[PDB]
Amino acid sequence: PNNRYSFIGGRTGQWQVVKIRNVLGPGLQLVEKVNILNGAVAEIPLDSAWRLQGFASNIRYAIRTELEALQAVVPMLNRAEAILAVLIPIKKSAQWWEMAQDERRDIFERESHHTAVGLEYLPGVARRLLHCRDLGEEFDFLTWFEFAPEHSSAFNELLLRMRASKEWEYVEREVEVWLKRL
Amino acid sequence: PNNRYSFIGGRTGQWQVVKIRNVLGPGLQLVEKVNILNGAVAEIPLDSAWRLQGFASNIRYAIRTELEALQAVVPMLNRAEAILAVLIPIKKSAQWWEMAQDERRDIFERESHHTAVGLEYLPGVARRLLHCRDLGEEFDFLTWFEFAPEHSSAFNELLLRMRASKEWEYVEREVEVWLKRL
Ligand code: HEM
Ligand code: HEM
Repeated sequence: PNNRYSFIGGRTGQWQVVKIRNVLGPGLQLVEKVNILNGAVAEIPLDSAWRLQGFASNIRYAIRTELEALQAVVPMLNRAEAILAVLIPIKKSAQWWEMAQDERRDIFERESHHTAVGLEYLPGVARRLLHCRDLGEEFDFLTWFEFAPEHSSAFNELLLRMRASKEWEYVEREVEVWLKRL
Repeated sequence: PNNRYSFIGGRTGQWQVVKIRNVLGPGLQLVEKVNILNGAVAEIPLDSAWRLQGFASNIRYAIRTELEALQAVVPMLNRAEAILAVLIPIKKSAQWWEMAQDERRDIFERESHHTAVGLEYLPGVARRLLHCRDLGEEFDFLTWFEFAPEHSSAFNELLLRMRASKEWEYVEREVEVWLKRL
């Protein structure tokens, strides 16, 4: 299997763009669809507005008991019912990346309860975390969420709780690409 | 700045290959020299035998007090006297990468005291850690050490201690490329 994923905003793809919300910092040009490829894409179709990419990686913060709680409720991607998705690219500040591992873990979970909060929205919400700072990309992470319409309200609630977190004080660019499965 | 480094084994470079010691698992072909480039190289050069690459990244394990101690004593790269170097590509097992963050930190420092042991030798040894599992490379890490002859015996003692640690029970491929500055 290949750990690289590419998200190309343009006129083709498996996902229709519903809405792009430019939450913080420079946004992303509106496009019609998102095409998702499991691999690297050196050059995009010239009818494409942007390309984002990241890799699936190892665990950086979650501890064993947290992983065991997640595994108990985590849903799979590509559920038939999960016709809504959101792609949320995120960039954190240089101050964050300069911090040591204990400092970042303390903000992520002991102060912000990132995993404990997210667990409350499983199994409704399926997700994929990709990393891209080490690729030299403009964002540091591509986060992906998908779910049935019955969980839209809960997901909006989750977003409000996260954006109010200490961890968010270090986010410096964020965009939401709302999607509907074709 | 560019976070990517390539190490090309072949007939050109800043470092002469003294010997290659294929410590564990498949080795690396003997070559005359190692060429180090602060950038990606798309393909292995025609007459070169291999191309290793990795990126400099954020801290994964060290805590603030450890980083303070390290940053206070580590020497700069390219000291006049640091005419010896060793490039040690390392691969860890799938069992390692499936462990959680607390499980890996506990092996890396609580059990093995990797940083505390390294610190004993670090005043005279300049180091660079690079990551490459996430690039799809055959190794997980490229580690780089350079020092004066005066520190050769001490560096071998460090290697003796590290290969006996709990951490290295998870190393599954390792090569030593011993070098001398041209
Ligand atoms: C839906 C429930 C969620 C759960 C269960 C959850 C869980 C997790 C876990 C366990 C990690 C740590 C992975 C590791 O240790 O490497 C993580 C990372 C991350 N999550 Fe969430 N998450 C959820 C929702 C969200 C949302 C809604 C966002 C964005 C608004 C988000 C953004 C991120 C980011 C940016 C990271 C990377 C943090 C870093 O490495 O600095 N998560 N998530
Ligand atoms: C010379 C003194 C040394 C010091 C001060 C030292 C220090 C460190 C530190 C602080 C890290 C963790 C960086 C982080 O938190 O991400 C690290 C990682 C690593 N070091 Fe060393 N080290 C030394 C020698 C060595 C040697 C001789 C080897 C190889 C034989 C080695 C192989 C590694 C590897 C493979 C990693 C990555 C571990 C992982 O992420 O699983 N180190 N080192």
